[PDB]
Amino acid sequence: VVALGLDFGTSGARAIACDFDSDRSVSVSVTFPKTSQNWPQVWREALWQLLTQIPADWRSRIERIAIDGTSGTVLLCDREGQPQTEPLLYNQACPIDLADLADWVPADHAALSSTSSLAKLWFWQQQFGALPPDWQILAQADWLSLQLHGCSQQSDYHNALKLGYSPDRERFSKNLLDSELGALLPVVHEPGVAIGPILPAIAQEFGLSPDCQICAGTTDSIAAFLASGAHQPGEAVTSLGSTIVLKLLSQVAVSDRLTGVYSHKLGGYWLTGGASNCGGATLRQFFPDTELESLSCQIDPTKKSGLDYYPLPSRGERFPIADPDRLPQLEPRPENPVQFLQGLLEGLTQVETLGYQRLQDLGATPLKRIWTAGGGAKNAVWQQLRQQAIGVPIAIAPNTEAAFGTARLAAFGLAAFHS
Ligand SMILES: Nc1ncnc2c1ncn2[C@@H]1O[C@H](COP(=O)(O)OP(=O)(O)NP(=O)(O)O)[C@@H](O)[C@H]1O
Repeated sequence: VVALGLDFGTSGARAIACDFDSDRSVSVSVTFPKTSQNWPQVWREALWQLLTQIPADWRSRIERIAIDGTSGTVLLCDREGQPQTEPLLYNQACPIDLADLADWVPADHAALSSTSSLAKLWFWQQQFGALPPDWQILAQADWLSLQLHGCSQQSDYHNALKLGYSPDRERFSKNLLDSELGALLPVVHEPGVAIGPILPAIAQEFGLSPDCQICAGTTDSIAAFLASGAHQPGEAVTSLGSTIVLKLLSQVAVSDRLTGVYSHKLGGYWLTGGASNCGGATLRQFFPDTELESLSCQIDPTKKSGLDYYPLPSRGERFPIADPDRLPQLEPRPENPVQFLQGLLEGLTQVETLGYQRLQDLGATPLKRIWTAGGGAKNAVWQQLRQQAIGVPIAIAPNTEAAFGTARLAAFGLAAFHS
């Protein structure tokens, strides 16, 4: 099958069209502006740009399309999907009383945060006073796929989670549904399932098959996990970027209030994980990348540095163990920078080790292996430290592009995530 994955991320958008029987693909990109007074227009026009940059040869063969977008980026729209106010982005928080939400979701639900879609919907309820029942709240992914299939009030259970959806019982609460916010809530499908065929006009315009299907979308983080291809419980993806982000495939849902850990449903499985404040930014505080390569190649990982660092960039850890007063420990400082770097790397290694072990201690399926992404993935000394301390096979993820994970989502859905 020839499938299209569309990735709308934090700084840009990428389209990856894949023929999965000949292992062939084309990838195009668009970079977002630094500022805009009409972000919906930016996104939509980026969509048309991406479609346009895909060769006519491919567009005619594409049978399924899916879209991932940033989590917590929502739009308030009329019944035709026309934005009625500025979007609230993923990074923006809302000044409200999370106790106003407790009667709508279970205790410690992931939607109980000032940056969640539900908090933003409530914020809009307060700001507008009363929201017209024919209106709708749509995640970025939702709104963009709506541009293709014309079916309003449609979302997926990845995006809908922080809007107050409960993927364990697969529903919004009756309280929330019967509230004044209920009428703006979307119908929630599984990521990957066909919502409807592409619009006739859109198909004509862009030389797409009028029989092409638009699927339910997902978030860019989950899409990144999908890029790896991991589908057995116990498999994980570690992102060694500016911050270390762990994602672990589990047979069981796990969560933790104080560390903010939660789980998304993923087929018959669950994707859990957590994000540390430690990461590559700490490394950046002492070495540029070139120095990281040159010095890391001088490290022998089979000899302990003697150093026991907690490589926070600044004060306060969020995961594996919450502690808003945790200070960076980088003492004592050896005079050899090779040894200092080794100490830092051992520290970050301990962060990943503790993180995964903690996820398991909360009930998650025991770790089977690690696929690695992000800036530190290529560092084989760091990788060695990690395999020593964790004790599972570790490799570089076969693919890490969110658009590719989304193309896989379009082509195969979540079928692989079942026993
Ligand atoms: N050889 C290396 N070994 C270890 N860390 C490295 C190396 N090269 C770069 N880094 C770190 O990689 C970090 C950048 O990670 P990168 O993933 O590319 O960016 P990002 O901001 O995290 N965006 P994302 O890819 O979504 O996580 C920087 O802080 C670098 O210090």
